[PDB]
Amino acid sequence: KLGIHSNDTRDAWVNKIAQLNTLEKAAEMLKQFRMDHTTPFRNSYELDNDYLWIEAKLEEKVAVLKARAFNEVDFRHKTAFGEDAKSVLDGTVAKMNAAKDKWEAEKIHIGFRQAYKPPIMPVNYFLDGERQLGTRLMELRNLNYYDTPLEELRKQRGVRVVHLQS
Amino acid sequence: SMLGERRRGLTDPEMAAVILKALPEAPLDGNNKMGYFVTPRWKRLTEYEALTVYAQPNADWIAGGLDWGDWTQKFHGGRPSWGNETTELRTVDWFKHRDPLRRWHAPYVKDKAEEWRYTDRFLQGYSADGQIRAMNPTWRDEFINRYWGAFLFNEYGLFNAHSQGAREALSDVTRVSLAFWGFDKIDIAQMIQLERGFLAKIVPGFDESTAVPKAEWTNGEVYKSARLAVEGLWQEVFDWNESAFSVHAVYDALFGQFVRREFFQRLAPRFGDNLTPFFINQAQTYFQIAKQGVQDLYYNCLGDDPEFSDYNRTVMRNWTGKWLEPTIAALRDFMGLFAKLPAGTTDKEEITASLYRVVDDWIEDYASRIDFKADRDQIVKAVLAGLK
Amino acid sequence: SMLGERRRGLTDPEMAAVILKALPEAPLDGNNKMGYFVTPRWKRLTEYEALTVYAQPNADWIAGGLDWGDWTQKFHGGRPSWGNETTELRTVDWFKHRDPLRRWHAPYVKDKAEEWRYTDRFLQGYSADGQIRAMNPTWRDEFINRYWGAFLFNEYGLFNAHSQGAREALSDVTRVSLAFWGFDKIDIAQMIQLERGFLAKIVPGFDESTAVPKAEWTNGEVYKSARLAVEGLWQEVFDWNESAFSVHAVYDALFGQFVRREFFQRLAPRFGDNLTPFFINQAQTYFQIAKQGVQDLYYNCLGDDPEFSDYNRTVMRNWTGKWLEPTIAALRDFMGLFAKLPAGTTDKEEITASLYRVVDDWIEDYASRIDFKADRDQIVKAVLAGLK
Amino acid sequence: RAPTSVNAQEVHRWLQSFNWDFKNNRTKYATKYKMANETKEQFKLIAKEYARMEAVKDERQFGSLQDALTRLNAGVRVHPKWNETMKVVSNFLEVGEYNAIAATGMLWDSAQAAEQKNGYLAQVLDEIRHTHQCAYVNYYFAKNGQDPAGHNDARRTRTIGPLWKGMKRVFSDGFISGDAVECSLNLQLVGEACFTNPLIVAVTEWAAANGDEITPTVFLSIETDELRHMANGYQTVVSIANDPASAKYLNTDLNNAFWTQQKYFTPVLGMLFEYGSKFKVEPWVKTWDRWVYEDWGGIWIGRLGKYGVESPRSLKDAKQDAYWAHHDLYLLAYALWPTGFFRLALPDQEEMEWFEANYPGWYDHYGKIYEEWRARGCEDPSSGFIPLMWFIENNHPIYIDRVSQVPFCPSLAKGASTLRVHEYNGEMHTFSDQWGERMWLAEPERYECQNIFEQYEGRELSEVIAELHGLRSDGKTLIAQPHVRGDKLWTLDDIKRLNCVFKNPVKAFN
Amino acid sequence: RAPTSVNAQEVHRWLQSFNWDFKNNRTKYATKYKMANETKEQFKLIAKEYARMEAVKDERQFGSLQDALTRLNAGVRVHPKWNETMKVVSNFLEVGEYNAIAATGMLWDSAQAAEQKNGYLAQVLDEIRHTHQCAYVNYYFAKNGQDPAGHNDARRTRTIGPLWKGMKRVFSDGFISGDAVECSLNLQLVGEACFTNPLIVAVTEWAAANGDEITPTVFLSIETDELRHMANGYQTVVSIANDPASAKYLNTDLNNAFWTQQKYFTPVLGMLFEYGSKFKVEPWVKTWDRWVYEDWGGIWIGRLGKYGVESPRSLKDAKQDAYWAHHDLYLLAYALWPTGFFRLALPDQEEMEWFEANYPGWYDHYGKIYEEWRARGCEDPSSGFIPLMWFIENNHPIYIDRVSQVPFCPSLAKGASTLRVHEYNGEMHTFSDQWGERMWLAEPERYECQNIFEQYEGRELSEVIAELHGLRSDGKTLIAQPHVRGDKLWTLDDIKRLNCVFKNPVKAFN
Ligand SMILES: OCCCCCCBr
Ligand SMILES: OCCCCCCBr
Ligand SMILES: OCCCCCCBr
Ligand SMILES: OCCCCCCBr
Ligand SMILES: OCCCCCCBr
Ligand SMILES: OCCCCCCBr
Ligand SMILES: OCCCCCCBr
Ligand SMILES: OCCCCCCBr
Ligand SMILES: [Ca+2]
Ligand SMILES: [Fe+3]
Ligand SMILES: [Fe+3]
Ligand SMILES: [Fe+3]
Ligand SMILES: [Fe+3]
Repeated sequence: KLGIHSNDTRDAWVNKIAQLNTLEKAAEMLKQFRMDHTTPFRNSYELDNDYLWIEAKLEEKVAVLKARAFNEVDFRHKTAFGEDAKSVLDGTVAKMNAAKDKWEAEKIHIGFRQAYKPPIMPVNYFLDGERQLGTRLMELRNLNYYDTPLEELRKQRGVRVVHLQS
Repeated sequence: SMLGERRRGLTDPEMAAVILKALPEAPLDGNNKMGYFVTPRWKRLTEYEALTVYAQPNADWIAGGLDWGDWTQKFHGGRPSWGNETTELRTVDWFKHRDPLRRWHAPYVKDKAEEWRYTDRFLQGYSADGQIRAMNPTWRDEFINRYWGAFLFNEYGLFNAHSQGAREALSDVTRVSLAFWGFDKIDIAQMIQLERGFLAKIVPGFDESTAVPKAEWTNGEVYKSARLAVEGLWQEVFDWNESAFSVHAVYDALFGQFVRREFFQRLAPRFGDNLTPFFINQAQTYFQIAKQGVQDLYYNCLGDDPEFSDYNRTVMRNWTGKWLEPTIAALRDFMGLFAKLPAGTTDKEEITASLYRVVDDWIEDYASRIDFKADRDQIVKAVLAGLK
Repeated sequence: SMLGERRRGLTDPEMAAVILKALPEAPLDGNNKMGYFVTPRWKRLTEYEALTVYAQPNADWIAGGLDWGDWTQKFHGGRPSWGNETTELRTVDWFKHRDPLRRWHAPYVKDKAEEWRYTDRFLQGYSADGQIRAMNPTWRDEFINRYWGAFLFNEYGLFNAHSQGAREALSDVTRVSLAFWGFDKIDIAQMIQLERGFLAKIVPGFDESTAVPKAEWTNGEVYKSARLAVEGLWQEVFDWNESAFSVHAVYDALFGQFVRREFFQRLAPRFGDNLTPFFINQAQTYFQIAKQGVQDLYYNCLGDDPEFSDYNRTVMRNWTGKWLEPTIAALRDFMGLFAKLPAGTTDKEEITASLYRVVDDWIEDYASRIDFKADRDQIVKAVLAGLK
Repeated sequence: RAPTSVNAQEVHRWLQSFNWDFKNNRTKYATKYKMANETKEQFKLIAKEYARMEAVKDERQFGSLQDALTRLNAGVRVHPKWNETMKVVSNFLEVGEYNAIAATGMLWDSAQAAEQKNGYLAQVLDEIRHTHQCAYVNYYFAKNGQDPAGHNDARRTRTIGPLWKGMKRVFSDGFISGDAVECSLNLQLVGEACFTNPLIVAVTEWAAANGDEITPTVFLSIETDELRHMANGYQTVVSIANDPASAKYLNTDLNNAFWTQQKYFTPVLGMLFEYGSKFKVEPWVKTWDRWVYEDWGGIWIGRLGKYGVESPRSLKDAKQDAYWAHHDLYLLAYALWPTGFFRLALPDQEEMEWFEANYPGWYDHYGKIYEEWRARGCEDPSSGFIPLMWFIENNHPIYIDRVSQVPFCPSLAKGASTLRVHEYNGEMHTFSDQWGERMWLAEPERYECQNIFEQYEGRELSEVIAELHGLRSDGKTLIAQPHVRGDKLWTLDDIKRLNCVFKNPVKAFN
Repeated sequence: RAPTSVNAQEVHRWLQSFNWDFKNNRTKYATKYKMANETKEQFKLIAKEYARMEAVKDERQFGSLQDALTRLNAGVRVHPKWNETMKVVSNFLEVGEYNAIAATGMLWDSAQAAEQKNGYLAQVLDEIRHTHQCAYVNYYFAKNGQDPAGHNDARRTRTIGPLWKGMKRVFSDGFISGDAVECSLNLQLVGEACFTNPLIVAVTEWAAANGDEITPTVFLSIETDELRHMANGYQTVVSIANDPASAKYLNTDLNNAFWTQQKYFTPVLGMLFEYGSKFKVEPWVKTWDRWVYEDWGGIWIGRLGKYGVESPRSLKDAKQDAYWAHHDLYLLAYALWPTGFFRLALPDQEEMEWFEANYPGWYDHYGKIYEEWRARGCEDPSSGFIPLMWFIENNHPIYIDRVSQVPFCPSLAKGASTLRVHEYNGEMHTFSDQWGERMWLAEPERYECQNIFEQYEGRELSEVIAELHGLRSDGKTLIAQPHVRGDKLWTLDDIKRLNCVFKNPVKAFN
């Protein structure tokens, strides 16, 4: 079974998700999943074709478990890991405002998403973060956007140039 | 110019014969129903559904999406164009919602246009019929111009609360409903100003400037908590569903209904004012139209979701508790307005009874749908403390 | 078949080529304006005039006629299809009249259609909003069901008074105006029943039957003289201009305007009734609409006729007196209605203020036009002599 | 608190009770019948719903007209002949729609049952709608078409010619002058029930065949309202079926109405279709037999049998006179082309072949005449020849029936050739058939319409044309023309120079 | 006591005062810019009046479509090729209209001035109208056309092919993902201001040329709404012109937006017009140079110089790569015909002559290719041949740009032949130009879109088509076809028998 919308990998993960009966275990699995399979910094591209869908299924389980485990106040203001959402947001924004260059900034924003994306952090705090973190990231990145030659930009990004044609 | 230089394939003999010669004997498929693959909510698929469902290019990783793969271009940082991360609510399919009124753009602007033209006819008839002669002066210059006028900012704020949803809604059917709920709110704010502008034209000395109503809204006491609630609902909520649900299924259903129906619609007639009720009729019709859509989305689709019913109700109960407090504060501060009325206008018993109607309607139409255990007398007693 | 068997000249290659070949290089006359020979009432000829003026095939022997000769077929006895003999009024041209609203069939039904759809939306919102909860039972079950309902027969009778005018009108512009005046009247009557039917649906034991409201009209005391006046304007007048004039410039301008506005429209709000006023708003809008047309015809055209100005003003002044009396009787009997209102509902000081509003408005819009010197105080006094 | 409302039917349920008994509650118009006050109507409508149902139709119609059709230049890409035909079709239909307003107003006054009054009322409004629709057709072709003249002023230019007189008799006076029931028979039982298909629907067919998509757009919309009017006509018979007067007068008023309507319809509509077009849909004889004789005279009327209604006794007579009627009349219309407000065209080769094929013997009579006139230069202003001269030369008098106003030429006609001439109190009268003769003899004062010869007597042709504005905007070129080409148009002078003077043909018997 | 009322402008006069100050009254979206507090809007509208003006347009539009156009069978009498083109034109445009709703909601949120918010709001409502209009076109052609397949399910069948990925980049994600201002430049300053004429208006011209009067009726109505959106775009620049951030970032975002939009627009629109039609209106080369290069790139953009706006620095490259772009792409589109939801045709004789005439050298390159594929039996199901096979044999790999999603075959193209392959953190990336390359290098996390080869790798062609419902109602015949004739249509089995299996072309690199 190798289909686009239905296949063995997806089926396997659905089973793996059904075995998360506790919030802490499920939340940890979701965060680990994001480090392993999301963003260009993912540990591996093995799940490239199904990670988006699998991640969503895992999010569903964490959300349901969080809602049942948390009182009303904590559901609104605490991350799935028990951290004060506001403190995390402010602390991350503080680090972003102290970022010295666009390289440190991208690491900050991307890492924030992999670790706190809902249902880990409440949506209100998370998107307020997207608002602030995204602003600084772009301000640093779009300054003198074309000055660095592609030859040098390839080196900064750290890609391995495999082939060039022109 | 009689015939023209542009030759059209449908009427030009030479071109038309070429076209016809290339045509097949019959259609290359007998299934002439666009959207045939959409699961109909009613007996047969509707034009509303066909023209709307699946317009949004969601991939399958956003519940109900038919596409596949990541978005082509995301935000700096990685945020998806649309994503599950923009709201706490979960569902088996974001495309299940259906506006019970089946409003796509054409029917929507058609009805609003009819209302605009009839409104113009009404005003010309009202002014020519000199009906303004019987309207109590103090009610007109004090309560309509200042207090009803300040309420436009409440509706304007609720309109603006919809901006983020217009961008983040996870489906076409929800985006269209959401946009129309918002557009009707700005319409009402504009109708309140329209009435003030009309009075300025037929009442010597009547100033249509928004300075007075705006100062009342921004610095008065009657609307202080209402404004604090509106500012929060609009700018402190980053979850498009929390916004739409809290606005329509909590704040506007309690505070909005009380102000529009139990205060102004209820007392205007008593002062010879058939003008304000004309516009409030539109606002209430709009409220009832939106209510159907709001109930379908939050109760029929999400609150009763076959997989996330329990979860979604927990979240909505959370939101109701979160916004019920600020809503009660808004009603409590609004109670101060009754002490401004001429003696004998109304009494504590009428006020209370009217609060219970609003609270009871809310329990029936909203709270009970998610098992929120509202205490009607506790809610009312809390509001009444605001009476002077 | 996919193409069908019928070949159309606009798209069929062979047939279209033949048509194109036969066409002239350019239009055979540059005057592409239909009705270009009609004298515009305004800056430029309007669609309304072009499509209406001279549709009636009158010959020159009927003031303004462009045709010649007698009719082709007349009544047994010799009475002409249309003739000067069907009205006392005379003019230099029966086609002078112009509806200030310039209503030809399309605009007329468009507007009424909008009103019909909005009305339905209103009623659905009203019911859904539970606004009936604030309406006074007695007013609802007694004054609206019996007295408002009985008034439907008054509007129905006035509608029927137009039947002969629909047949005898001496021009197209007048015929179209007359038809719309009568059609709006039956609409109002039907809107009276609509409301009663709406009440029957949302009020448990409310009986929509016309049984009660009919006996009140046919046997009641409050509408006894009103009905007597209607029966006369309808079946006793054989002059289509006397009927239209007396109905709209005398009887309905006074009695009707009082019953509708100065009574139900003024008292309904006090009993928590925003429903009835919704329909009165239409009746009044319709009244004001017809008013602009009635004025233009009998005043601007006939009353100010370059050759029959004096003659017509005389005839109209004469009609005003003929019906000003039966109209006074109608109001007097209506006064007896107040004695049934909840003790304290209204005082003789209010009625006098309203009575003068009507009478005064009448003199400013109708009386002073044909110089019918009338005494406001004596009229109000004669009508006021019917109270408790 | 469930959303609730009320519909037309729910209100109409109580409409019948709206009317109340009282002294003079009776029709103001003379009539021999008594319409039952308990009569009902088929459609349960109230004013507001009526408006809505019609507004929707208007939407589609005007939308197609203002948008797509205009973008396709539909007002232009129509055969010249059909452009001319619509000047007559739309304006002549316009007056029928218009007088129908007054007619139904009179019927509304006649009906005593609130429901029957309401049914007639819907038609009152519908006919106003139709009046404006026909007006819009001329308005649109005038604004966007190949020849605005006639389309832009028919309301006054139609008064020049003799064909207009007959139109007023069937669609104006026949609809409103007489017993209300006789008027209903002329308008609804005969006119609407019998002609809706062979006239309105057929027109849309002939129009489409000739490139005209404007008329179909409008006429098809008009057609959707006709069912209500046919129902009104049907209920008119039902409402008087009980009254004893019915058995004594119905079939008579019905026969007179049928003959009246067919007298004009038969020759004129056939003429407009076959001679006012290039492309043909179906031979008029076939259309007439199927709709007038078969469908109406048989099926429709048959269903009214239980109410004492019988097929017009003159039905057979009508079918007999019909065959060559339209052909006979076009000869007269073309011969008198200067009196119209539209341009005429002689049959081309294909057409003549079509006529002969469908009407054996057509060429040997009409065909040869037209070729003779053409070779002589009837289409060319420099020829100095107008076909009316050919009638004088060959002693073929053209009379105007005193009752129907239809022009007829006994000495030339292939169809009916009967002629009855009488003198009464110093006035001569010419009749073309036995039915119309009886009408005049029995009801002399109902038929005193002056004919074109009586009014124009002694007048020079160009004088009549000039006075009645039969000119184009250049103030010199005639609106009417003997051909449909864009060059060599006739002017007032081309006519004046011939010195044709009108004479009252009946005085020849003096 | 005279009749009076209040209009839109009279209420609009006070709309700017509607917003008020509070600590958290600020946009919820990330942005490098500051929209001025007092920005105004050009059109003084309120909800009611906005609705009325659009309602009037709808009447006209739907009136034409439901009445006259349907009566004329306009849904059928269209060239087969154009019927196919509209499946793509209307559905792909539909997604642009749709995402523009979200885009303007995001802009409405960004604006702080009540008037600027209101201006964006009108567009939010207009884009919902356009979404439903584009849907209606597909809805109409499915209901009344010669081939409903694709027209009836594009919303799900568009997902099978690679061209759809590129559309989502410029008309979906490009409109809503990024700095709100960047999104505005993509949508309004570039998209709408630069493409309205060469896309919307041009489409109505090509449509009419190929017998389609349905699209002109709808698209011409859509066009009347655009002025407001161009104004929104213009005012966006004005609102941020006075902020120091503008001089630092505006031209960079504008340049990126321009390259993004043209990258897809240039090859795809030219392809739809020239290869998706029978009758040609104008060579794409000149249409492009006039509207994109001259009118927009010169006149329009020039008027914004006062605000610091400069001509996109990549405008030169766009022009250079433009000439052969659409020709190069159709080769790939046809080669991958089984992945579409529409039927494709090889250029006929008259077309090849037209192509060579307007694009010298066309025949020696593309012309001969098509002739060989024809000879190989690409149109015949029994041939067992798909152009895809020709690319394999001649070793001409097809890559997918990681940023724009536009497919490119550098070894065969007469146009751009650049190819850049990078490896980063275990993943390979392929770029077709220097602008998109910088975009990915600078913003890797914004561009992780899986391409068809990556998703379909190891899958047999017919299996992908079946899973994604690329079949007609008989459940066997493919929606997509290599010819537009009514006979010999390929079935799923005809494809399966070819045993074509997807492979990722980038894997060859070590
Ligand atoms: O070519 C024919 C001349 C046109 C006649 C002028 C009519 Br206004
Ligand atoms: O309806 C208007 C009166 C004439 C109708 C004739 C049937 Br085509
Ligand atoms: O029978 C009446 C004939 C009238 C036809 C008028 C042109 Br549609
Ligand atoms: O199109 C030719 C016009 C028809 C003329 C005969 C008169 Br009813
Ligand atoms: O029947 C004789 C034809 C009458 C001649 C016309 C003179 Br204007
Ligand atoms: O009608 C031909 C279809 C156009 C094909 C290319 C897909 Br963008
Ligand atoms: O207006 C909707 C957004 C896309 C517009 C493209 C300009 Br043709
Ligand atoms: O640049 C816009 C590309 C449009 C592709 C098909 C739409 Br009309
Ligand atoms: Ca306070
Ligand atoms: Fe009619
Ligand atoms: Fe009719
Ligand atoms: Fe758009
Ligand atoms: Fe746009």
